[PDB]
Amino acid sequence: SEHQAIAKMRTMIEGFDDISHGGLPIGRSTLVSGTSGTGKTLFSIQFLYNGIIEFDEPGVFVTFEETPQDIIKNARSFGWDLAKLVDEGKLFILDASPDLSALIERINYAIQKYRARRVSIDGVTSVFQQASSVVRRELFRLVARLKQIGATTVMTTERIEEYGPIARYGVEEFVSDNVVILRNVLEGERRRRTLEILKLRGTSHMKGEYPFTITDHGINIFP
Amino acid sequence: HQAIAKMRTMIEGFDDISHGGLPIGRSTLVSGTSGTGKTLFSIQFLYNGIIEFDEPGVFVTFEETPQDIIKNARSFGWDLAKLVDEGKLFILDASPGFDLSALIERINYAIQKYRARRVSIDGVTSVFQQYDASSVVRRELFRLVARLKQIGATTVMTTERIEEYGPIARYGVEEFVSDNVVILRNVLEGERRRRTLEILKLRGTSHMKGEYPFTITDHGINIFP
Amino acid sequence: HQAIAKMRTMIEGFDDISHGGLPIGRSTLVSGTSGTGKTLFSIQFLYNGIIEFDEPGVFVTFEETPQDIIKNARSFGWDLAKLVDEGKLFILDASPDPFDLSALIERINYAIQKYRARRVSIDGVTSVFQQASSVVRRELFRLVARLKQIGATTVMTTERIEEYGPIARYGVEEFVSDNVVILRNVLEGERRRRTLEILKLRGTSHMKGEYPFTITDHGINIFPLG
Amino acid sequence: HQAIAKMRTMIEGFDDISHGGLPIGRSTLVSGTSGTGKTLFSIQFLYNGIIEFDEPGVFVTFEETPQDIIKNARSFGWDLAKLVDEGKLFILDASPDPGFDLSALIERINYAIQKYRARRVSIDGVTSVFQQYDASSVVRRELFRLVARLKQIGATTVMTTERIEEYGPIARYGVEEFVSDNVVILRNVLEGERRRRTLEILKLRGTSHMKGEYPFTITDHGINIFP
Amino acid sequence: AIAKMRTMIEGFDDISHGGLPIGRSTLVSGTSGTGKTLFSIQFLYNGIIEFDEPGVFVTFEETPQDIIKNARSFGWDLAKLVDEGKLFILDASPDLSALIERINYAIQKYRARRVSIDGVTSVFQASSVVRRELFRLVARLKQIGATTVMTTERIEEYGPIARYGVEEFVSDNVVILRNVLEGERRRRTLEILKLRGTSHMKGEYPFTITDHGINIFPL
Amino acid sequence: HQAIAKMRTMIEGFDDISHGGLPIGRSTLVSGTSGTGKTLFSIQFLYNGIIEFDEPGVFVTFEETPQDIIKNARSFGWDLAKLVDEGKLFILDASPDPGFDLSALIERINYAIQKYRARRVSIDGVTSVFQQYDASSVVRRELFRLVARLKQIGATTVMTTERIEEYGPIARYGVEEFVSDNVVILRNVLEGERRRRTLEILKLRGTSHMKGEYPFTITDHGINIFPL
Ligand SMILES: Nc1ncnc2c1ncn2[C@@H]1O[C@H](COP(=O)(O)OP(=O)(O)OP(O)(O)=S)[C@@H](O)[C@H]1O
Ligand SMILES: Nc1ncnc2c1ncn2[C@@H]1O[C@H](COP(=O)(O)OP(=O)(O)OP(O)(O)=S)[C@@H](O)[C@H]1O
Ligand SMILES: Nc1ncnc2c1ncn2[C@@H]1O[C@H](COP(=O)(O)OP(=O)(O)OP(O)(O)=S)[C@@H](O)[C@H]1O
Ligand SMILES: Nc1ncnc2c1ncn2[C@@H]1O[C@H](COP(=O)(O)OP(=O)(O)OP(O)(O)=S)[C@@H](O)[C@H]1O
Ligand SMILES: Nc1ncnc2c1ncn2[C@@H]1O[C@H](COP(=O)(O)OP(=O)(O)OP(O)(O)=S)[C@@H](O)[C@H]1O
Ligand SMILES: Nc1ncnc2c1ncn2[C@@H]1O[C@H](COP(=O)(O)OP(=O)(O)OP(O)(O)=S)[C@@H](O)[C@H]1O
Ligand SMILES: [Cl-]
Ligand SMILES: [Cl-]
Ligand SMILES: [Cl-]
Ligand SMILES: [Cl-]
Ligand SMILES: [Cl-]
Ligand SMILES: [Cl-]
Ligand SMILES: [Mg+2]
Ligand SMILES: [Mg+2]
Ligand SMILES: [Mg+2]
Ligand SMILES: [Mg+2]
Ligand SMILES: [Mg+2]
Ligand SMILES: [Mg+2]
Repeated sequence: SEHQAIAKMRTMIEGFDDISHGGLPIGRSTLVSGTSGTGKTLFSIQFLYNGIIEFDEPGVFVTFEETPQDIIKNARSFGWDLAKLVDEGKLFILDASPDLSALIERINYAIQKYRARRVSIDGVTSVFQQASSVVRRELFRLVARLKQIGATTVMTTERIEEYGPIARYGVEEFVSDNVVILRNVLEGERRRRTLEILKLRGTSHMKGEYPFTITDHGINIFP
Repeated sequence: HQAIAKMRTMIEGFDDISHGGLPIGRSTLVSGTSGTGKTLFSIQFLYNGIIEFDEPGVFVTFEETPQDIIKNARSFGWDLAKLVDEGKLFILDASPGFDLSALIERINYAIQKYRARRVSIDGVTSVFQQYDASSVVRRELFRLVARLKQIGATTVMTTERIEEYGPIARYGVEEFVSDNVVILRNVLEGERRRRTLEILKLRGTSHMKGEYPFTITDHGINIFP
Repeated sequence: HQAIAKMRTMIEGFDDISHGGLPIGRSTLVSGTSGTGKTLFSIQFLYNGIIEFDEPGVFVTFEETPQDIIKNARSFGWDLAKLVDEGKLFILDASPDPFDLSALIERINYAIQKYRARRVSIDGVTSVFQQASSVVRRELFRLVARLKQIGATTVMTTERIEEYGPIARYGVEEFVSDNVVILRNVLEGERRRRTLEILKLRGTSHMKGEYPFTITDHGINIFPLG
Repeated sequence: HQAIAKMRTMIEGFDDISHGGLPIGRSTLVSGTSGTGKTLFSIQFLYNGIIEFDEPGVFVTFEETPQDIIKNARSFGWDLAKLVDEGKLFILDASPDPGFDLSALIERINYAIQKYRARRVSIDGVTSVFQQYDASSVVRRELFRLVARLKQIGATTVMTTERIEEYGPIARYGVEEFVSDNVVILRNVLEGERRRRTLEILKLRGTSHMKGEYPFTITDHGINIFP
Repeated sequence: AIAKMRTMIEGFDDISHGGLPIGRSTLVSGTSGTGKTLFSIQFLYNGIIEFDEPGVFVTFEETPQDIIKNARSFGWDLAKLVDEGKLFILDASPDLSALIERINYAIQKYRARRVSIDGVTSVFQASSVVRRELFRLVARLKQIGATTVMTTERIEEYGPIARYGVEEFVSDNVVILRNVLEGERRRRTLEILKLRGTSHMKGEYPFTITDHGINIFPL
Repeated sequence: HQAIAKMRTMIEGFDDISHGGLPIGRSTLVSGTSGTGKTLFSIQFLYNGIIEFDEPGVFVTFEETPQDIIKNARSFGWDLAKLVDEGKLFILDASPDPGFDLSALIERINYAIQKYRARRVSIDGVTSVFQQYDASSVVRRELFRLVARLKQIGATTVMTTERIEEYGPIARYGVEEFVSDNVVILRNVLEGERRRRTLEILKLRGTSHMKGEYPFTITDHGINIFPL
């Protein structure tokens, strides 16, 4: 539908652009939260990968724990050659894994250098465990700075319960424009993966949980 | 004199539930989890005052920028920038302990300058979170409510909560120092979401009880029979 | 020399449940979540005492202003300003400008002597308590004992955050009080149901469990169970 | 098979549930939420001792005044003031006038026990003093030494404690039951808007007792327990 | 393959497939009045009466006098055994290593093979400290070659095995005594949660406490 | 190269559930409440490596003494003493003298690895030194460094940790699963008055696996898992 207020870019992730009514809001950050092994990193990568392959939009991936080499190695599970894209200057993996102000400028520099339209930030809450009010302000500053740059950003966060707080510090969903929840629910000894778009400021979207699978082709969502 | 009188919100179904609207000269707490429609409720309250009654409004925002408020309001067919240019709406940027005492006098300037009868305060929780102490939150919120009452503004103020059926708000005190409490819920059941609105209390006047289903549409909040 | 006597509240249904009303000379805790009717109960207690028995009352407010108290009471067709003007009611403002327990108690005593009040309602003492469970326990204990010396029959409101959880905020209030009333506002299947319970009345009898009630244009009405 | 001796409470039903009454020369913890009948159990225990057996009793109170104890007991037609005048009952007042010392309190209790030649003791409100210790470890050791001292005097003691949940911890600090020889739990269970009073003997060291909850009522005659 | 010693507690040796592993520590955890002390006592008493294996009982809160008096209700004369030198009740009711040394001395002096440690949880006021202290105690008893029953407390029937959430991880063997409320009735059950290096029956088995001690029915 | 390759555990049913075994050169976290079979899984991993593929193994123990490990494995008919005597299995006692330095341990581990030419490593009881810290942030960082150091040596590692609830957090500090590449959960669930053991592979980074819980028993031949 054209009659929505916020311009969106397509993830080209199957089923997600339907649920989000067109993709992710351009120039804004989308929180992607979930328990362990829910597919947060995969979503973040597939966002960048599809952007490059489909639209030749350069991407910057910021990682806080997983090494660039593990990211590249793990992506081969889906037939994606990220090293080749890194070689072409179409993908840049920014290694922030051994101050958030200095980091923001590193990202800013990479975005300008590589002319990136899409940004994924994976594992930023590992920097918080280092108070909810402090988390809230720092995230708020990061989101605002990314917006001023004009980046369209996916940022992952962690949660420890399938049905409970959106993320660890109970403030993350409130300073984000957009919130996506990945679940991996255990019921009667079986797991089922779901994705929910909890909110998208300024636009409609499908509500509730929608089933998805992770396969050799990445994330497949069925709305 | 009379029992407290009410101001019509013109939000479909709400004036029915509230038996006339929001109590005049007082603040109404509107609490909910993330993306429940709190900002929308606050905006629609002001927007309807301007369009339907030519009552000017002041919107106070703590985190969301004025430009984003305006842009997001276009989703509901509302041209806030036009209202700002006509001087019928003023958006006060409260983004950066935080001095709520200094803030309220800036709000007063705007109220007097634009002759506002309706005020919406969105995101005061972000300030309360610095406090991170129930006793301080209670005291500061009490003073804020008291100062607003002195001005005579009819006010909607939003707050956050983290559970659909737990505490009214974050610090377990907000509902006790508010005259009026509205709870917006976004309940997940069987993988589907169901939005509801409840008027928990209105001091000194009557209202319908329990939860009432609503949806958010291209025309804003729509509360069902 | 004999069993504790009771003072009638004239609150529709309560004197039945309480088997005569509130125990004379003692304080009754009325606890509830937000908007359960705690202030209304406290006010109706004084209002009925004035109107039915010509017993003067003192209302102590810690947050809500006297003006608001009066304004909100007009919802029930009650003219509190009149009762204040006639010297039958005093609203004692202990609320802060937009804590000394001893100073407050002497003000209450002064007011009780000045207006010859037999009934007292204290609304919002919780707000000063939040400024340690055992500090709260000791302060509350002292307030109760002091009111007892004066001979006041007192309604005292407190807050709770769950319908089926602790009686009040600090887990000690009910153990210090002689009498405990719980107001509930239970949400079940998107519908709210108000109930009143007399949990405890020291040295006397009372009906048990929850009894449904409503708040109407003329105050609290309590009905038979179920 | 040498049995632990017991003394009868004469509280209707209880001596059946306890198989003879309360273990002699030991302390029995009586825990419950608000208005569960803890003080009533404490008083009825002393009152029956005096009336039925001519055994003097000492009631130790920490919050409720002797005058209120006496006043409230008239609800059941008991004249405690008369018993105090006869020296059959002594209400020891430890209530505050508007870190306390145990050793002072116990020597008071000890003196009162010796003076009135009391065989039964009820201690009511000791939780109030364990509440700004407000530390489980501290409460445990202080309560332990209190029990040990009472045992030396040879007093058979009922001591009340508080709990804030019907089916949660035995008492406030999760330690009180572990340092008591005997534990009784009074419950006031709310189910479907109705209340149900129950008494349970959770444990009696070294002796037998009936298990689980038994319904009781409080009437003009005090506590009446049913099977 | 692992040698076990018989508790001779009715039904228990069946549940443990032959008794408690010799030279190992067994945690016996439960809420108040679940039969922890009774289990500890029977373990030593049976070892003495039937196998002439001396025992040491270590008590932290309950006095030796009360332990003796309470055991008498089961017809067990512990005073005779302590006077015969077959049993030693170590009053640890006045520094864990000072305790350890006293235990060791008693074991050596009385040539004890069974040890019951009852109420060690009262020593603690930090889970890491508790874990470290308990591990040292267990390790030392193992080096001595003692077979040990060690009681601990819990506050809920279903939840943490013991108070500090570490006790079950430092013990070789874990036994849980439950006293579960089912519609106003109590039901006693015993469960062996783990026995390192050997098999055992799984889950809960009902028992009663009678004039002859613990009576477990594994059927 | 391509997708991450896997090393066969030869544990009955597990290689089916993991679609080929444990990811080579990486650590797999194995979490469970008390007596769930974590040490057994760790031992059986090394034992099968030695017997089936002649791949030497190193077992790092933080609590159980080496002799207890050997003695406890005898109920499964595994002669671990012989394997130690042959130099095929090295048990590394990492218990502190009856707070901890990871880099010192990695050296001892690395040395043992080179010396015994070990393909497989099991680390059992590292949670005990994590409690010394009692801070999720500290635990998270320390574990992260352990995983990275182990990766640098190229060891395929089983790493046990603890939890106190069958259906609560994966491990103690709520961070362990997030810095691990691979996560296995052993459960021991009450069914009426009976117990039911289950194994779940929660995640394996960069590769596939079966989902949910699968029942297993512990017998005289160790762990036997039942898919289908
Ligand atoms: N080829 C594949 N086929 C099927 N499932 C796969 C495949 N490759 C990976 N997966 C799944 O994808 C998961 C990894 O997803 P991730 O995106 O790394 O999750 P994550 O939320 O980032 O978890 P973390 O970062 O480790 S907490 C694995 O646990 C597998 O379940
Ligand atoms: N045109 C529309 N049609 C339907 N739903 C819409 C439309 N526009 C917005 N929404 C919904 O409105 C939500 C946002 O409403 P808000 O009032 O901003 O909620 P909120 O409680 O203020 O959330 P915060 O401040 O981000 S925590 C979005 O998440 C959408 O679900
Ligand atoms: N005329 C009326 N008819 C029906 N209900 C009314 C009327 N006037 C007020 N009420 C109700 O009474 C409630 C207020 O009762 P209060 O006694 O003020 O409760 P409260 O427990 O003191 O709440 P606090 O102090 O604000 S937390 C309102 O929320 C209404 O639901
Ligand atoms: N004559 C009576 N008939 C029936 N019930 C009575 C009578 N007298 C008192 N009661 C009940 O007994 C209760 C008081 O029992 P108590 O022994 O004081 O309880 P409690 O556990 O000591 O409460 P505390 O100390 O205030 S927390 C009252 O709440 C009544 O429900
Ligand atoms: N002769 C007996 N006949 C029947 N049951 C008995 C007998 N003696 C004791 N009991 C029961 O056994 C319980 C005491 O068992 P213990 O082993 O002392 O419990 P415990 O777990 O050690 O509790 P603690 O140490 O007080 S927390 C009593 O509460 C009775 O229920
Ligand atoms: N021969 C056997 N037959 C059946 N079950 C056995 C046998 N040998 C051991 N077991 C079981 O294996 C369990 C021990 O498994 P472990 O791997 O040691 O568990 P664990 O998770 O390491 O527990 P910890 O470290 O003590 S908390 C015992 O509790 C028994 O239930
Ligand atoms: Cl999947
Ligand atoms: Cl909607
Ligand atoms: Cl009503
Ligand atoms: Cl009753
Ligand atoms: Cl039994
Ligand atoms: Cl098994
Ligand atoms: Mg990831
Ligand atoms: Mg908003
Ligand atoms: Mg009120
Ligand atoms: Mg009492
Ligand atoms: Mg014991
Ligand atoms: Mg192990």
